[PDB]
Amino acid sequence: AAPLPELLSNNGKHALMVDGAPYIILGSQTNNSSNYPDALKDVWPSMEKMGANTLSIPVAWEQIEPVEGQFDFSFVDVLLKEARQRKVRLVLLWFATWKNNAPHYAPAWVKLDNARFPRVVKEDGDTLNSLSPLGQNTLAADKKAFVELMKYLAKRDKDHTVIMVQVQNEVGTYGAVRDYSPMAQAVFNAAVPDDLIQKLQLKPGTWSQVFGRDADEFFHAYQIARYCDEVTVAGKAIKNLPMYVNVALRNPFNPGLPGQYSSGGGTDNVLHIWKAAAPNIDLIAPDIYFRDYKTVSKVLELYTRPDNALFVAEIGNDQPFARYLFPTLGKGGIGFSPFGMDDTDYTNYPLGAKVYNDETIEQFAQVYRLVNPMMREWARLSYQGQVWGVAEPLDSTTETQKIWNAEATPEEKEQHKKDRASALTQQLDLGLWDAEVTYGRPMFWVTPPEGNTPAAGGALIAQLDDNEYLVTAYKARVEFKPSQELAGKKFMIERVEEGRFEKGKWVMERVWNGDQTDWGLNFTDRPHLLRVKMASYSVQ
Ligand SMILES: CCCCCCCCN[C@@H]1C=C(CO)[C@H](O)[C@H](O)[C@H]1O
Ligand code: NA
Ligand code: NA
Ligand code: NA
Ligand code: NA
Repeated sequence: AAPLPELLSNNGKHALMVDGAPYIILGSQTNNSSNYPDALKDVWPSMEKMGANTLSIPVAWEQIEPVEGQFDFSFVDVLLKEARQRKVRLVLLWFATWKNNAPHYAPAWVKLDNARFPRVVKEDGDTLNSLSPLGQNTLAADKKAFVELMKYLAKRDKDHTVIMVQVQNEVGTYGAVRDYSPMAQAVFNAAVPDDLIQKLQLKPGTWSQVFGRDADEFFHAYQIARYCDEVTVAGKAIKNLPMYVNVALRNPFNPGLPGQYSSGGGTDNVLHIWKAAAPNIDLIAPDIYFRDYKTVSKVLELYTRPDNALFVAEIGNDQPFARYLFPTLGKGGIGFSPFGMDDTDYTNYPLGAKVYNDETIEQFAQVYRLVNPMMREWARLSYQGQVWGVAEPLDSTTETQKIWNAEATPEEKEQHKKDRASALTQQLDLGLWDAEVTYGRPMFWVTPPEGNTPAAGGALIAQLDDNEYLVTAYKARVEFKPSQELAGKKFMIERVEEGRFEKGKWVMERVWNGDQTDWGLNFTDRPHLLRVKMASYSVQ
């Protein structure tokens, strides 16, 4: 009976609707070789420990169509049944024409037949192991198999255990900007399509005439976007699930050249091409492995747009990455999915954690525990209302940084401490009230913040009414104050309640008061959900 999942976009805000209401993916993604029945026993325990509500896991073209026309959905059958037993949802990752630029997950009868299914050809005439998006047989074959997967879900997944499908994995090309095959050159050395000229409001011409120095890259992005949109449309005609693409990000400050980064993917410079070329693709999701706050923050800014719901489709599984949940949700993100959350004997350090163990999982579990108890209420407030979210904005002190700290004078030291306390103090404008969020200080008195070791804190705030906020935070202090001068009036906290939602209704457990509200609202590693009511009052 259940309504299809759907991505809603209204008033520049977004919701992923699941079972007729907004939903947050508190996700985990498997390692790349866990897409088989025998591997699932090494996936579920981690998902339970993490408290994730949705599993991202590959479905590979090589596994469903190992011999052309001979489909095998045995893996999908087991996965659906085992996910349902655990009352979790699924995001299937279609690994097909591209997985990290390459056709490794395409069947042997595809990836070993270059004449039928041709590769990118560099300007110098050398071939790269990246399938050309101008290969018409490759598009037809990928589309046919994707359709068979969507028919399987149409017939066998009536309650939508699968809520979303990723189409390909990190498309593009390493080692060239585009295809320079004779086939590609005939399409490049030709008019830009009318649709793209109309949607970007440009003057007609050839790719080189219209886009100049960007022609090669924008050509590759356009042709890959068109390919992915055709696969998406074909699959949606069977079952209209949300579908998205995930991006091998370029560094947003210092990207280098296309082909150094994965050329033609949804990088920040070609989001306009992708949105014009692929209007059937619901969102373009960043895959985040930059560890440093400023770069991560910049990625979250670039990918959150009126035309783009924010979904952190991948993030590293090392400790520093967990706190990015908070800004992701504060931007109205629909989900967050740390990569490599299984015990299949693999670690992707230097991208992720050096060691996979219960402590690795616990860093994410601890932040998920703040959101799970309010997931549906948060998702509704994010979409229909005003939310905020912050993370601790200094990264952990370096080996290098401690050396520079050790060699500093006592004036340079006390100055560094004032500077760190300032950087670890964030202001949020909540309308009539502001919050100040600080990191790494006692739960009593006003010693300045010194940060957590390692960096780890954050906060979420949702506005319930002009003077009332839902607040939860982690290894941080949150303090409220008036946003504007009060002309003679004083202010206080009126009431802080800790509680929970039962059947969508607020249940109070206790009132925070006294020491618990005199020095801000102090959070450790334990979950507390608060409703904070502020008041200004006359003394005249
Ligand atoms: C900050 C430097 C990051 C360089 C990484 C760029 C490519 C990331 N690709 C993703 C990351 C992993 C995690 O191991 C897997 O290969 C995923 O399948 C891939 O989508
Ligand atoms: Na949202
Ligand atoms: Na204000
Ligand atoms: Na203000
Ligand atoms: Na509680």
